[PDB]
Amino acid sequence: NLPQLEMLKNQLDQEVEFLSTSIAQLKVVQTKYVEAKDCLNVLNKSNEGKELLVPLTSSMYVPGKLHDVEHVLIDVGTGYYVEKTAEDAKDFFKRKIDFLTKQMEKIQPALQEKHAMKQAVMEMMSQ
Amino acid sequence: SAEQVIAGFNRLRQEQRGLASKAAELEMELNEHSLVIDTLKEVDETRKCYRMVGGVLVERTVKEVLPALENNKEQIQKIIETLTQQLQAKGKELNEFREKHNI
Amino acid sequence: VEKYQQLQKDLSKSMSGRQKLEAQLTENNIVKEELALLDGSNVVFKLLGPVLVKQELGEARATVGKRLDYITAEIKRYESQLRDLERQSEQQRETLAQLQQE
Amino acid sequence: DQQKINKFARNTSRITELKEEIEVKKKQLQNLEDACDDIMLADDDCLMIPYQIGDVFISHSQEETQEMLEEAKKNLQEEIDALESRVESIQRVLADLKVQLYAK
Amino acid sequence: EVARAQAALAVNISAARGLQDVLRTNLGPKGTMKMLVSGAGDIKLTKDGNVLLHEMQIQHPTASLIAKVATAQDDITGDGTTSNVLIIGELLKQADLYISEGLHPRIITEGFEAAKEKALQFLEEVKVSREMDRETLIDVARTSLRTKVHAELADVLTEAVVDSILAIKKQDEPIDLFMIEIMEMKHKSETDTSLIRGLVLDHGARHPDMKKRVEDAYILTCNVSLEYEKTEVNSGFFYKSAEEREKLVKAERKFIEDRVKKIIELKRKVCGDSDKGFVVINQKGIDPFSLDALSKEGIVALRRAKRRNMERLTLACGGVALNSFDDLSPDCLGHAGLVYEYTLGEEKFTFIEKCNNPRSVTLLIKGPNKHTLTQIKDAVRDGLRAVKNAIDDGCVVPGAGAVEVAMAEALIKHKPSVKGRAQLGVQAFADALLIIPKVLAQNSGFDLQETLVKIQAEHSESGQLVGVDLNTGEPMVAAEVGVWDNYCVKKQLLHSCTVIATNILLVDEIMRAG
Amino acid sequence: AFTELQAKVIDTQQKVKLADIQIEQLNRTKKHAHLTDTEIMTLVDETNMYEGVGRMFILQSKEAIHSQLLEKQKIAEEKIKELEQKKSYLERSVKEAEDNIREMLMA
Repeated sequence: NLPQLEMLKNQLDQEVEFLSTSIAQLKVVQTKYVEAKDCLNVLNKSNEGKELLVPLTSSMYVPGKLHDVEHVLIDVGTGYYVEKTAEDAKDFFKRKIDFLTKQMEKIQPALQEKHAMKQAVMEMMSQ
Repeated sequence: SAEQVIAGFNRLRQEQRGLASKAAELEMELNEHSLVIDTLKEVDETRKCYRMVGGVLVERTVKEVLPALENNKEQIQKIIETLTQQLQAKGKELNEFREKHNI
Repeated sequence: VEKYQQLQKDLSKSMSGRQKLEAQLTENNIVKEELALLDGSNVVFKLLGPVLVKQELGEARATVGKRLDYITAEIKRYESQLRDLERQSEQQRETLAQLQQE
Repeated sequence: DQQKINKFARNTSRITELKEEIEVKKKQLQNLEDACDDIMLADDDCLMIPYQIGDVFISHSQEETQEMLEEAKKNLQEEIDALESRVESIQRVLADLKVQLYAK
Repeated sequence: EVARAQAALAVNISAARGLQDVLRTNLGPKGTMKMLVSGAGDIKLTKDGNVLLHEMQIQHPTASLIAKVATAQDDITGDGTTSNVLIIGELLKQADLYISEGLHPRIITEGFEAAKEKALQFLEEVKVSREMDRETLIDVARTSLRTKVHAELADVLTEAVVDSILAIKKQDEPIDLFMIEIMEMKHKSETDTSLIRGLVLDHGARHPDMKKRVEDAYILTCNVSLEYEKTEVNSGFFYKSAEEREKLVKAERKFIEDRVKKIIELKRKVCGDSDKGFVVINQKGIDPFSLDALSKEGIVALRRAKRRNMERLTLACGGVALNSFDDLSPDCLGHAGLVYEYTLGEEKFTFIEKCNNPRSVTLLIKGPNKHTLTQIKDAVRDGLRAVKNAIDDGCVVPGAGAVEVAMAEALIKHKPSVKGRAQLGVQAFADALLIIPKVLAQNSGFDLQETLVKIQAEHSESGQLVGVDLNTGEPMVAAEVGVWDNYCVKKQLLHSCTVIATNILLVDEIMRAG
Repeated sequence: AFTELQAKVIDTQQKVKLADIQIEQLNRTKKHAHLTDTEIMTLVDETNMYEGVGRMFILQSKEAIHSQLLEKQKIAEEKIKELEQKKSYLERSVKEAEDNIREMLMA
């Protein structure tokens, strides 16, 4: 009874934290998908011609001039070049936002399943 | 009874770990304030200095970038002493309330 | 017994590169959703290292179609690799445990 | 207390660190080399060939596009020869530390 | 396994024989001492009717029930539990003979009942309403202690016993829940035993003579740390981050000097002078450089105090626990009238008497710190529980067999329930009463038959309650000897005997189950 | 039986812990969007001002950037109302139901 449950409640604590860390990773993945749409919102609205400071590399910025706001690269596949317009790019970002949400949604009751089972072992040891 | 003493000392130790995350989080930033203010003074400051952080560039000069560098370094070293005194005062307070309760 | 962990490490190393493929597997299906909308509206290139090389849309459809097929080829061998390493080690957990006892 | 086995423990650990450095430089060597052959095969000089340097791009010939990768393969391989010249130097002490336990 | 028609009754009565036989010489001053080394595998010196039952590793189910039954008697009386053991096997002896003649146990059980309430009728007849004067309380306390220990040890202890129960009459309490604190003094002779009206503190304040004579004691019973443990943690215990653990160190030394300065403000808050004293009882050790500085301020500061003393000093004297020494009025603290540091043994034992409320009286025995000190501990404990019954009742009776033959004269000769079915159980009942006077005198040398014919005649002659002198073997009148029993005690032993006799008599199968 | 109604309010407690942490972000995002608006309303020297979401920083005049940064604090101002009303609602849902649980189990 009780020595089995004291080993059992400690195992489920890792299984919560292993899944919850995977939730924390996929939020970072959909973070840049929100971030790429909001960069794209300024792009069509402003105009071509405005000066931008973009990273040449890490912590080093190169200036430049802006042209062709209605044609953008989308990085999908295994790392593949896909040229799209800016209008279809917003739809595919929000599609990937709901996709990464869907990746966390299948974990989410199972994340709560490992938490509620551990609490029930805490109750069964208490009862 | 001796259980109120030995458990209250466990309460003061857990606040030492609650003290632990906040002061060292600021302490990592003051050394970044150390390395930045030295490279700016060695390099040319006649051309205009900006302030670049994540998400915003405000077009500035050297005379507006320079004082906040010395300001934000001095504010950190005060708070890491301040956060030490407050949480260690909290460990003294919970011990005497446990001794006056269960007597 | 070192033979217990050795069959597990050879299995788990194959699983880690296999889990890499599955996010690529989904995004190989994402690009086929995006290549189907293109018929000449936007051409495609290929991002391969430090060189970005021109493609066509039919060239793109075969390209992600092959890489979809290479993932599935590495999926099926692991199903052979899963059952073999779990059954060989299960035989080893009985015999090699008796070696350390006597 | 033995100071020769103190040298013998340092010697074997220096054998291990060298061989691992060779393996990671060989995989970088083939990675650049097979990156050369794939991009030449598809679409040589038609109008222009963009080449990645960060996020800005240069348009030039197909063979010069290989040439930046060719140089780094030359720099990497000379290290691999120099790494194996240190793998050989860590073996001569290993044959000689056996006698020095008996000498001193 | 089952126990059938004859055997299930037989194992019960035969076990009641040897239980009564081994526990024979345990009641009264003829009652010999007993040791257990088979109850816990330790050198143990033990005497009571209940305590000997609880220590022995008994497996017979009857003696296990009697240990439960006499527990209810031991909660009220104490001694008298060894009185109950003697009458049970004697009661089972006579009725079994009728069953050995062939008779239902239930008709004898039917005869056990009406025989009992005639004796219960006789207890109101034989009760002797005496005063609860101290010398009358001495005679109860003499026979209670001489049952368990020597008489020379008893009379020294009897002086300390009868004065504390007069102090609980100041609280108008008929019972004894407090004034029962047995404190033990390191000695080599248990011939000495001191009575302190207040309390006894068992410590001596490492730098001595801080203030050893305190005429105005304002007591603070606290447990404040002055030798504070200083830890650096990042995980709840010692961790590997050397960068993190360093910053907590500067606040650790600020706690010790914090508690030293709080003592100074409290002394001027309570006293205002050094003519009025102030006593700090710390449950923990105190810094000796603080014990030097507190001694000059007019403070005695006792250290490492026992946690059992921590509550009882709050009850009689007062003083609540803190972890600070903040400015407190004398209303928040208690008072003691006199504090004196006494020394006997390797420890100083500070006496603290004449409390804010003298509600608990400390019984300080001395002794060689042996099981003899344990043997005098429960002896005075049962000494206090016996005279607890004396404050309960109004009628203190000459006991030791004086009532026992006096009941059996009325029971046998006068049939209460003249119908012959119940008088059979009367005959077993009245012969059960004889076992206490007859065999202890027979143990003393004058055998049981010379004792019975003497005390039956003399009580029928006089009506004065002649008992039995347990040191000669012949009946002497217990009214002048001072071997007395309470009206509260003698009812329950009649009560506890009968109910536990009938149910084990009325079994026919003892089956293994569970 | 009675075990199932225990677990429902316990699962409601962890939804409050999710509700408690959302208001700490949205209060911070309002004030920080207000804080960056103050530093650009501080200067009068230069109308040059860069805005961006990624590591791009487009060249625009500062005055149109103010009114957009006026909208940035405002949407974060709008969300702290709907969350705190929600956070109180989930608090009232679990705590008032918790009054039902313990007093009738201990009964």
